[PDB]
This record gives sequence, C-alpha cells and structure tokens, in this order.
Amino acid sequence: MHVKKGDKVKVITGKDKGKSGKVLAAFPKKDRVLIEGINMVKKHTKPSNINPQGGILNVEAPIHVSNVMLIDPKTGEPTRVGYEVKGDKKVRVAKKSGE
RNA sequence: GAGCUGUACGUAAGCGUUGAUCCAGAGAUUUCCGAAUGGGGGAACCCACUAUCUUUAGUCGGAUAGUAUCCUUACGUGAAUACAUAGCGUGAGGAAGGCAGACCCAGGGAACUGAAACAUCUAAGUACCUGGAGGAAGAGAAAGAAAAAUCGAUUUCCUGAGUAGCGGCGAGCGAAACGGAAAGAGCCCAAACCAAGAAGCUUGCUUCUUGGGGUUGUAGGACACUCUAUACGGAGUUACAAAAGAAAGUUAUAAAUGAAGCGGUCUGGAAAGGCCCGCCAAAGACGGUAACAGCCCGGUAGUUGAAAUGGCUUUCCCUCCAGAGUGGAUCCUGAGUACGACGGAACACGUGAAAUUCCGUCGGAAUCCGGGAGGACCAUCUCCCAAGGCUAAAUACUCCCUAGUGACCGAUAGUGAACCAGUACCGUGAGGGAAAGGUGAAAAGCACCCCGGAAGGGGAGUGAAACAGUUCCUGAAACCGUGUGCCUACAAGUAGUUAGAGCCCGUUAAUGGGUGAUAGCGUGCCUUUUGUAGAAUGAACCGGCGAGUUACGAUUUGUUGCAAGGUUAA
RNA sequence: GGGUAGCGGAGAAAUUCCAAUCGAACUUGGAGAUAGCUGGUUCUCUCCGAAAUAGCUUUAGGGCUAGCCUCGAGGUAAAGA
RNA sequence: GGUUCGUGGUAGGAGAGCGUUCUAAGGGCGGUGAAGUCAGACCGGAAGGACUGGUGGAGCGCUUAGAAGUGAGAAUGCCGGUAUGAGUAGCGAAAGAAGGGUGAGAAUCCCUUCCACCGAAUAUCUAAGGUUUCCUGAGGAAGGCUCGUCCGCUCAGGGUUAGUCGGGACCUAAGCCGAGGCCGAUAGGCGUAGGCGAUGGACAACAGGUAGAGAUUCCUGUACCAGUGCUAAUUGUUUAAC
RNA sequence: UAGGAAGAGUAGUACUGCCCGUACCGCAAACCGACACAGGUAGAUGAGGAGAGAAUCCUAAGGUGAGCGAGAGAACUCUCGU
RNA sequence: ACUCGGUGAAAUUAUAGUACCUGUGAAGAUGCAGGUUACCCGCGACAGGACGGAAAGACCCCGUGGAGCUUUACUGCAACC
Ligand SMILES: [Mg+2]
Ligand SMILES: [Mg+2]
Ligand SMILES: [Mg+2]
Ligand SMILES: [Mg+2]
Ligand SMILES: [Mg+2]
Ligand SMILES: [Mg+2]
Ligand SMILES: [Mg+2]
Ligand SMILES: [Mg+2]
Ligand SMILES: [Mg+2]
Ligand SMILES: [Mg+2]
Ligand SMILES: [Mg+2]
Ligand SMILES: [Mg+2]
Ligand SMILES: [Mg+2]
Ligand SMILES: [Mg+2]
Ligand SMILES: [Mg+2]
Ligand SMILES: [Mg+2]
Ligand SMILES: [Mg+2]
Ligand SMILES: [Mg+2]
Ligand SMILES: [Mg+2]
Ligand SMILES: [Mg+2]
Ligand SMILES: [Mg+2]
Ligand SMILES: [Mg+2]
Ligand SMILES: [Mg+2]
Ligand SMILES: [Mg+2]
Ligand SMILES: [Mg+2]
Ligand SMILES: [Mg+2]
Ligand SMILES: [Mg+2]
Ligand SMILES: [Mg+2]
Ligand SMILES: [Mg+2]
Ligand SMILES: [Mg+2]
Ligand SMILES: [Mg+2]
Ligand SMILES: [Mg+2]
Ligand SMILES: [Mg+2]
Ligand SMILES: [Mg+2]
Ligand SMILES: [Mg+2]
Ligand SMILES: [Mg+2]
Ligand SMILES: [Mg+2]
Ligand SMILES: [Mg+2]
Ligand SMILES: [Mg+2]
Ligand SMILES: [Mg+2]
Ligand SMILES: [Mg+2]
Ligand SMILES: [Mg+2]
Ligand SMILES: [Mg+2]
Ligand SMILES: [Mg+2]
Ligand SMILES: [Mg+2]
Ligand SMILES: [Mg+2]
Ligand SMILES: [Mg+2]
Ligand SMILES: [Mg+2]
Ligand SMILES: [Mg+2]
Ligand SMILES: [Mg+2]
Ligand SMILES: [Mg+2]
Ligand SMILES: [Mg+2]
Ligand SMILES: [Mg+2]
Ligand SMILES: [Mg+2]
Ligand SMILES: [Mg+2]
Ligand SMILES: [Mg+2]
Ligand SMILES: [Mg+2]
Ligand SMILES: [Mg+2]
Ligand SMILES: [Mg+2]
Ligand SMILES: [Mg+2]
Ligand SMILES: [Mg+2]
Ligand SMILES: [Mg+2]
Ligand SMILES: [Mg+2]
Ligand SMILES: [Mg+2]
Ligand SMILES: [Mg+2]
Ligand SMILES: [Mg+2]
Ligand SMILES: [Mg+2]
Ligand SMILES: [Mg+2]
Ligand SMILES: [Mg+2]
Ligand SMILES: [Mg+2]
Ligand SMILES: [Mg+2]
Ligand SMILES: [Mg+2]
Ligand SMILES: [Mg+2]
Ligand SMILES: [Mg+2]
Ligand SMILES: [Mg+2]
Ligand SMILES: [Mg+2]
Ligand SMILES: [Mg+2]
Ligand SMILES: [Mg+2]
Ligand SMILES: [Mg+2]
Ligand SMILES: [Mg+2]
Ligand SMILES: [Mg+2]
Ligand SMILES: [Mg+2]
Ligand SMILES: [Mg+2]
Ligand SMILES: [Mg+2]
Ligand SMILES: [Mg+2]
Ligand SMILES: [Mg+2]
Ligand SMILES: [Mg+2]
Ligand SMILES: [Mg+2]
Ligand SMILES: [Mg+2]
Ligand SMILES: [Mg+2]
Ligand SMILES: [Mg+2]
Ligand SMILES: [Mg+2]
Ligand SMILES: [Mg+2]
Ligand SMILES: [Mg+2]
Ligand SMILES: [Mg+2]
Repeated sequence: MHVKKGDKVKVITGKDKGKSGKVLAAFPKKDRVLIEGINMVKKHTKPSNINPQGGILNVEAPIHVSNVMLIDPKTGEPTRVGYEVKGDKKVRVAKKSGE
C-alpha cells in the first residue's frame, strides 16, 4: 500500500469523488482505507452497553485504496509516488521533485 | 517498513519506528504409539532390572544412562573327552520397516474369451502373489553379422514387412541382417614367471597367504636379450585404484528500482463506457478497483541484489602411474565344463529335416600339431577364441516442485470430493460410499411504532434494487390456489375436426381474437408382427443426463499438385 | 474363553449349516468376460423403392453366394416390352 | 426460360438444408439495458427466424470458413421435484375419575383423594453391553405416531474419592506366540526351553450417617494385613542365636 | 536339607501402602432386533392365606395405570358366553 | 368398522365427460356398428368385469447358454504298485 495512517488523501472516484481527508486506519490484508468524512453510513443499532440509547449512528466506512491518491505535500495535488534512499532509509518522493 | 495477537465476528488484555506481525536460509526443543527394540499387551497401555545422584528418621517417591534378535568379526571362558570343538559372555560394525496404485529384473503363474462346439492352439508369460533394486533398470566390448566385399561393443527410432517362416498348415502367431539416424568409450581379473612368511612336513618337497607381472586370435603372454622412462610426461573418484581440502564463476531458495491523463464533457448508484483532446512504450502480459483501464493499484519489459545453505563448472591441491622391438627352444591361456542320451522350456520357430540358448538327471573331451560357428550332417573355405567380472549417453515413467499452454469442463459437467470427502452413512469384517457453489460495490444485515407468548407480518429506515432480508443472482415445467368473460343438471362423450347461431372483446390489421347451443365424421403414441384400437409390451407427470466415436491399415468415389514418373520416413 | 475356512470345513444324513445369502459364502481384481437373444438409438424436406425365394450349412428365429432395390460410368449390328 | 411425362410408401439407397457449443478473420450492439425468461393476432415449403412489451442486471449476435461431448417421448432407463389413491389405512396388547396449581394456551405437566393392575414379578441387587443417556437452571423450532407448560430432546454449568470390593504388580487350563531347531520354489509351516491366557485356585472391614447428583470408597465408631523407623529390656557372635 | 550367616526376634509407639473400574439403564423407551418395536438376554434374593408345591386364585414390601381421544351401540370380521 | 376433534401413509397410474344387448374385430369390447336404456354430486356395503395388482412363467420348447451329479463316454491329473 502506497498510503499509510496519518497521511493526507484526495479521493479520485466514487460517489464522494473530488474531496479530501485524513486517513484514520488501514487494512492491508484486504486493501481498504478509512478516511474521515468520506463514505458515511447509517447503522441501525440496538441499545446496548455501547451507545445505551441506540439509534441511528453516522460513521465512516472503508473504501478501496485504488480510489485514493496521496496529495503533494508542498503544492497540494494528487501525484504518483516514488522511492529514494535518503540517509539510510527509503523515503517517498513525489513526481514533482518533492519530499 | 507500520501495523499485529490465523479461520473468526466478538469482547478482554496487550505488543510495536529502541523497528513488531510477515518472508527465506541455518539451528534448538520434539509427550505417547508405530520396524518399536528391557518384558508383556486387546495401539497410543501395564510391569521391570542394573549403576550414579537425590528427598524422608526410615519404608514410600524422583532424575539420568544402559538392557531386543540375527549376520560378520575380535577377546575371555569352556561339556560329554585327554588336546580340542560345541556352547556361554563381553566389545565393535551392519541389517530390520515404509512407499509413487508409475517405470523393470527375477521366482511362481490362471480363467473367462477366440477357434461361430472343443481337447493341441489362443487369451498369455497377460492379471495376480513373492523377492531385489535404481533414478533409471536390463544389454554391452564378438567362441558376432555375413558371403566372391567386407563390417567392427550395446541400446532406441524409421524401413525391411504383415515379407521369410510357424500353424488341429485351422483360428491365428510372426522375425532378423543389410540400409538411414540419435548417442558414442573402453577396461579389470584367473593361469605360466618372480620375491617373502608360516604350514601339511603328501618329508628336501608341496600349499596357503602377501606383493609384483599379464590378459590375446594377424594369436597373445610367461622366457631371453636390444632401448627409454621411475616422474621427463600422463591419468583420476560416472567403468578404468581410492579419500579428503581450498579459490573463482554460475545457479536454486527472500527481494529492490521501474515510463506515461485526478484531461474536459454526457448518461449513470458508481466510469474503466460514448464524444473531443494529450502522452508512454525494450513496458498494449495478467489480475483487482462501484460497468469494458497501457497512463488508479499489485505489477509487466529492462536493469539490479544473497548474510546463509545446496547444485553445477573450471583451477589449485591431493593421489596414483612404465611402454617398444626381436627370437618365441620350453611353459600358460577359465574341468566334472564343453558336449551326448532322456524329460521340459525359451527362441517368430507347436519335435519337426531343427541349427542356437537355458533347467533337472545320468555319462563325459581336446587343450594351439588346440577349440567354436556359418539353421540336421560331412569335406573345403571364411569368421571368431566360450566355460570370470565391470562400464556413462542415446530409452521408459511422474507421488512431487517452478514457469506456462489449451478450436479441455463449467456445479447432474470436471477428480469420488470447487464447500471441514474417503467425511456422513452402511457392513462383524475385508470393503462400499454420497448430498451440499452465488445477498450486496460496501453489512450499510431492517433504530423506532403497531398485532402476537413466539414465529411471522404492516409501516418507518438503509440501499440503484428489500418482488436483493441470511438457499439471499436469474427463477422455467409439473403441482397447489384466489378473482373473473363465455358454456354447462334428458345426457352415451380417444374428448378433437368440419358446419354454426348467440354472447364478450379489439390485434404484429387481416377475408381478426375468446367461448361455444346444435349437426356430420372420428377406436391414443411406441415396439413387435402375416395381421394390434387391441383384452400383447413400455411409459404416473415434469425437468436435466443418456446410444455408429477415435487411432492405425485396406478399398472405391470427389478435389488439388506433378506426370513415365510421383513421394519422402526417422 | 477358544479350534476347524470355501479345489475348504461341520453334519444321530435333511443338499443340512458356515453372519436374514449355500447342488458350493462374501469382497476386490482379470472385466467394459461373452450373449447367433430381448429392449433402446434423438432435426427436416426432395427423388427412387423391395423381400419373406433357390443351394449349402452342428443348419433351421443365425450366415454366405445368387435373385429382387439404389447411386455412378460405359458400348453398340438397339440388344428390352 | 420453355414442351412432354411424372410427384402413396415400410426396410433401404441418393441429394439439399435448419439449429446448438467452440475457433480465425472482417464488421457490429450493449447500463439510453446483454444473455436468459414470460406474452402476443408476424415471416419462411420444413427443420426454423424476427419484431414489440414486461422481468433481468452484464455480456452477445452477424458474414465466410473450420472442428464436434450435435438435436430425446419411450430403454420395468439414472438423478431431482411434484401428483393420484385421500383427509383414506394406521396411531403397536392394559382402567381411570374428580378437585386444586401453573401457564398465552391443559384429557396429556405438578399436587391430593378414590379406584384399578403385577406380586417365582411388571419387585431388590448384579455381570455383559451401551457410553453421559445421571443432577440442577433455563427452552419449545425439529424428535415424541395426538397435545405438551413435559421428556431418555435443545442450551449452559456440574457430578464417579478404595491398603481390605472386581482386575493388574500372584497362579495356571483349553488355546496362542515361540531364541536355537526341523521342514519347505519365495512367502512361510511345525515345534523345544520360555512366556501369555479366566470362564477356575490363593488373598487383610464391618455397622450406621449422608434432602441435587458417589459410598464396604467420603464421614463417625471399632478393626485387621504387610512393612518401616524410634525407644526399653533379652539373647547370640564364626565348633557358630537366626 | 543344600546353602547365607552377626546380628536377631520381643514389647510399646508413630508413620507408609501403587495403577485400572466406580455416574446412569440393565426382562429394558438407555443392550441385540433400521423404530420410544407384543421377539431374545447369564446369575443372587424372591413374603402371607388355602396348598405337596416356585402350581392356582387373592394380597404384603415394592412398583405401575402403558404417549391419541368421546359417543353411538348398524351390516361384516376377530376373541368370548349361553 | 360407523359419526366427531388431532395426526396422517402405501401398492397403482397413457389422457378420460368411463351404461346394457346382439354382432364385428388378432377369432372373449366402457371406447367399433345397429338398437335399447340413462337428470347433476355423493355416503354405507358386495365382489361380476377392467383377460384387476404383485413377481421380464418355475410347466413346455429353443440357445452349437450354465451348473451339480453318474458311468465299461473322450482326454487327462493326484495317489499307489
Ligand atoms: Mg528394504
Ligand atoms: Mg472355457
Ligand atoms: Mg474352454
Ligand atoms: Mg513388488
Ligand atoms: Mg546396469
Ligand atoms: Mg504367443
Ligand atoms: Mg507505474
Ligand atoms: Mg472517460
Ligand atoms: Mg453491474
Ligand atoms: Mg531335448
Ligand atoms: Mg545339462
Ligand atoms: Mg561345422
Ligand atoms: Mg547366419
Ligand atoms: Mg550350412
Ligand atoms: Mg552387466
Ligand atoms: Mg446452476
Ligand atoms: Mg460432482
Ligand atoms: Mg460401524
Ligand atoms: Mg458478492
Ligand atoms: Mg420481529
Ligand atoms: Mg423480481
Ligand atoms: Mg451481480
Ligand atoms: Mg410458474
Ligand atoms: Mg327422454
Ligand atoms: Mg338441458
Ligand atoms: Mg373465433
Ligand atoms: Mg413386416
Ligand atoms: Mg402371433
Ligand atoms: Mg381396455
Ligand atoms: Mg416382449
Ligand atoms: Mg406399465
Ligand atoms: Mg462399425
Ligand atoms: Mg490426379
Ligand atoms: Mg472366536
Ligand atoms: Mg477357521
Ligand atoms: Mg488353510
Ligand atoms: Mg469333510
Ligand atoms: Mg434328494
Ligand atoms: Mg443338523
Ligand atoms: Mg480379458
Ligand atoms: Mg454386450
Ligand atoms: Mg413411386
Ligand atoms: Mg439362431
Ligand atoms: Mg447378396
Ligand atoms: Mg425387341
Ligand atoms: Mg414419394
Ligand atoms: Mg444415406
Ligand atoms: Mg452462450
Ligand atoms: Mg428481453
Ligand atoms: Mg449427446
Ligand atoms: Mg423423462
Ligand atoms: Mg422418481
Ligand atoms: Mg376409499
Ligand atoms: Mg380408523
Ligand atoms: Mg399405544
Ligand atoms: Mg385432570
Ligand atoms: Mg391382582
Ligand atoms: Mg405364577
Ligand atoms: Mg461397563
Ligand atoms: Mg446404542
Ligand atoms: Mg446427548
Ligand atoms: Mg433426567
Ligand atoms: Mg411443542
Ligand atoms: Mg407434536
Ligand atoms: Mg438431555
Ligand atoms: Mg477405610
Ligand atoms: Mg484391589
Ligand atoms: Mg483380586
Ligand atoms: Mg527362528
Ligand atoms: Mg508355532
Ligand atoms: Mg509350556
Ligand atoms: Mg494372567
Ligand atoms: Mg475370574
Ligand atoms: Mg478378599
Ligand atoms: Mg444414585
Ligand atoms: Mg455404606
Ligand atoms: Mg437398576
Ligand atoms: Mg428400539
Ligand atoms: Mg410408547
Ligand atoms: Mg420391547
Ligand atoms: Mg401353607
Ligand atoms: Mg406363593
Ligand atoms: Mg403397596
Ligand atoms: Mg392414557
Ligand atoms: Mg372405510
Ligand atoms: Mg377423523
Ligand atoms: Mg389381440
Ligand atoms: Mg368373427
Ligand atoms: Mg363381443
Ligand atoms: Mg354404440
Ligand atoms: Mg361408495
Ligand atoms: Mg370385481
Ligand atoms: Mg394379472
Ligand atoms: Mg419370459
Ligand atoms: Mg458341464
């Protein structure tokens, strides 16, 4: 996966195409990403110990990784990513000669 | 290089950039049963002995190591029996069992079937049982093939050829050499002779061990002399003798880097699609992503990379090494064998005119002035030296691993098994042996209200769709129902067809559709039969599945190429 | 609790019993044994269209040759009715 | 394109075609709705082919060739589903009645009283065999030939105590295995020493208590068998207690 | 008896004694019969009246009322009584 | 058995709006011809027909089918002399 937890994201396709957000979790076992404010769902949950009043809950749902491009940190555009050896560790370098 | 504690949701409790989970190489641990091996046993259990250590005041308990049988070989003991042997004990090596339902070598070895019956024959040295291996096995360096001339170990393929032959001369069985190819490789002993030991002393001999020599058919060798070489040179663990160690390179087992569109716009739940524009390409393989993507993701072409272990190839190291000529006086060249009689078998070859090879039982040679073969046998000629052993490649198969391919299947198909399948179930047992795939892009898997004990419903909500609500994509037919337009309670009916009023509708628009009072005619489908409505056979109904195919030969017709020529096989 | 096993065992004898099976158990294989016998064999139209006879047959409800059908090609002193 | 003669047909011969799956090339349509499925009064000489509308929600035709697992109404055909007989036969030996209780619901569950049946058994133990069926708290989909609030059914937690009972560490019978050994194409068969093997031989515990589930086992009282150490006397020591 | 022998018994005290089975059914709805099946299943105990008796009828201790019912009282079939 | 409440099969089955007489026919007809009868739908009963159901006749014949048995059938084998 080219996207990790804590990065900034621009969504490319889907019903919520064209917006931005910050990744909250990653599921590399199944190629899913959870981004705040994207792909909200309404869960009909019974009352229980969690959320004692129950009711309809409005929470995010995971989306596929391919629907996500990592925005350029300095300029602010989605871009493909490349790897360079800086120091003794591999860093991620954009296609606009950035980080 | 950022998440992780499997399938498996979940709660709980935790660990991770001081680098976790994960991937690859090398190690450590490895309960009990099972060859099972200390004894026993009804599988995974029971009971021990001998030494050392250990706890208790001591019994009781614990830990560690050894203890099966057979073969080979050393040492010690040691009976009838005097020496001695058998037996007994100790030590050191080896074996045992499994399987890949494949391939192949040996021992033993059927029947159904065909012959239109059957016994010789066939099926067939097949199925099967047993033993032995190997990654291949078997065969293999002429006592050969053949003929007016030659070849030069074996194996496999194409031809020879369905030829020569065998055959109750029936059904059938059926070669080989020459010729063309793949692959190619040659060697080691026994015996004469020499040197040393001990022994029977078969007593001045022989007879065993050890080492050297030497292995062939124009005969070779021993034996004698002329030459050189004792590492000058050569060879090697795939035969030719055998065991180790390094250096380099390559490869197999994890991986790294890797170009170009978030282009605009339309429909849409969502764009990879339509239309209009760009770019990359040694990369337009494949898969995923909310519908069909070279430019979104994992990747692809290309270029890189291995700490560790294995394979392979060279080099070093290491090891080991005599080969030519001439005379050949004299000696050696595989004995209870080669052959022969009798009884069988294998050879394409069934006792036949029966050569060749092998087994059981009897008899039984020559040995270089010698021996065998050339399909009975004799003479001549030609070829060749048995009764010892080893040897890679070309060939057969696939339980497996890696990378791919298909005018191969697509859930009654394809493996018996796409799913916790040799399972459930059946049988005392060996053994037999199933059924069973699909919500959605994402659980967003229906909060809340109402009827009910619940199940199940009606709203509401999510979703593009709930007539996608947990056999959940599609959802045919048999079968079971609800509503209705036309007909039906004086009628004798293979249920229809032709004529036809009345009533009800309105089409792929044409001398249309539905139902039908009444009238004429009319004994189902299949199979098998001289002949069936048949009181002859089969089918309860619906659905799926279910029967002239392929390989190699023969013959005849059609088409195409060449034509007294045509055509290649491996 | 044990012994006898199928080319075999046991039988005061009946072809009697050997796991609801016995004039020769059950299971797997040879094996898709063989069947001159019965059953079945799936779309359509066009043209032609029989035989149920002779001889031989371990033959008689099977087969072979001839007779009858169909398709293609030939040659005439035209041979058929 | 014309003239003449023809066109019933089983076994059977000959010819021309339709339709299905897959492949190759050309050319196409399809989220503005593909295949499949349902309904129509359309077209062709037949097998068959379109068009329109509903359902469906992602693939499919056309042209010319090629290759076949190539077309089903019948095989007492194989597998699946669903009918008719039909609300029919049956519901597996037997005596029940009423009153209270529980519950959404009671002939069928619980309690009480009366009645009835077995009684060399339909009673009490205990081997084989079964393998959790035992007890408690919940449950009512399926099983129970009806019903069920119940159950040998479903779910979750529990429950089996030994020096003396039965069996091993004791013994042997029939039988089985069997070092060496004898026999035999292989495999193996037989068998000596030795050993396994109860249905038999020997061997030390009795009486009460136990309100969810064990009792010669746990608990109480009183015992026995084998062995060990610690104390106190006794005796014996290599013509030699034991 | 062969053998082993310098320790031996006696009395009192305290301590040690391993493994396997143990629930429940067991003439039965829990075993063998495909079934909650009128069949089959070894052994010990097995009371009273009358009686020779473990026969026979009625009962004790103890255990049961049998897993479809109610109501009518036809033919016919089965098991019984005159 | 019969009526009522609960539960609920099976063999069979080409589709059926399924009369009688005399005749015809593969020679014994609910279904063919000519006549004679007969309003529609059931419940309890009886067994004359559906050449009724079950079991590819066991009697009979056939197959160049099988198996068990016999002997002075043919050819063999063990065993024994
Ligand atoms: Mg072995
Ligand atoms: Mg025979
Ligand atoms: Mg025969
Ligand atoms: Mg073998
Ligand atoms: Mg070899
Ligand atoms: Mg042969
Ligand atoms: Mg890229
Ligand atoms: Mg676009
Ligand atoms: Mg879609
Ligand atoms: Mg001979
Ligand atoms: Mg001989
Ligand atoms: Mg000769
Ligand atoms: Mg020759
Ligand atoms: Mg000759
Ligand atoms: Mg050899
Ligand atoms: Mg399907
Ligand atoms: Mg299958
Ligand atoms: Mg079983
Ligand atoms: Mg899905
Ligand atoms: Mg509900
Ligand atoms: Mg629908
Ligand atoms: Mg779908
Ligand atoms: Mg339907
Ligand atoms: Mg009238
Ligand atoms: Mg009328
Ligand atoms: Mg009309
Ligand atoms: Mg005929
Ligand atoms: Mg006839
Ligand atoms: Mg009839
Ligand atoms: Mg017939
Ligand atoms: Mg029938
Ligand atoms: Mg043929
Ligand atoms: Mg030609
Ligand atoms: Mg027995
Ligand atoms: Mg036996
Ligand atoms: Mg035997
Ligand atoms: Mg006998
Ligand atoms: Mg008799
Ligand atoms: Mg008897
Ligand atoms: Mg055969
Ligand atoms: Mg056949
Ligand atoms: Mg005609
Ligand atoms: Mg015949
Ligand atoms: Mg003929
Ligand atoms: Mg004439
Ligand atoms: Mg015609
Ligand atoms: Mg034809
Ligand atoms: Mg298709
Ligand atoms: Mg459609
Ligand atoms: Mg087919
Ligand atoms: Mg059918
Ligand atoms: Mg069926
Ligand atoms: Mg009836
Ligand atoms: Mg009744
Ligand atoms: Mg009853
Ligand atoms: Mg009551
Ligand atoms: Mg009584
Ligand atoms: Mg009695
Ligand atoms: Mg028991
Ligand atoms: Mg049981
Ligand atoms: Mg249970
Ligand atoms: Mg209970
Ligand atoms: Mg219930
Ligand atoms: Mg019930
Ligand atoms: Mg229970
Ligand atoms: Mg006690
Ligand atoms: Mg005991
Ligand atoms: Mg005992
Ligand atoms: Mg032995
Ligand atoms: Mg023995
Ligand atoms: Mg003995
Ligand atoms: Mg014993
Ligand atoms: Mg006993
Ligand atoms: Mg005792
Ligand atoms: Mg109890
Ligand atoms: Mg007690
Ligand atoms: Mg009991
Ligand atoms: Mg039972
Ligand atoms: Mg009952
Ligand atoms: Mg019973
Ligand atoms: Mg008395
Ligand atoms: Mg009495
Ligand atoms: Mg009482
Ligand atoms: Mg009752
Ligand atoms: Mg009745
Ligand atoms: Mg009733
Ligand atoms: Mg007839
Ligand atoms: Mg007549
Ligand atoms: Mg008549
Ligand atoms: Mg009539
Ligand atoms: Mg009636
Ligand atoms: Mg009748
Ligand atoms: Mg009949
Ligand atoms: Mg018959
Ligand atoms: Mg015979």
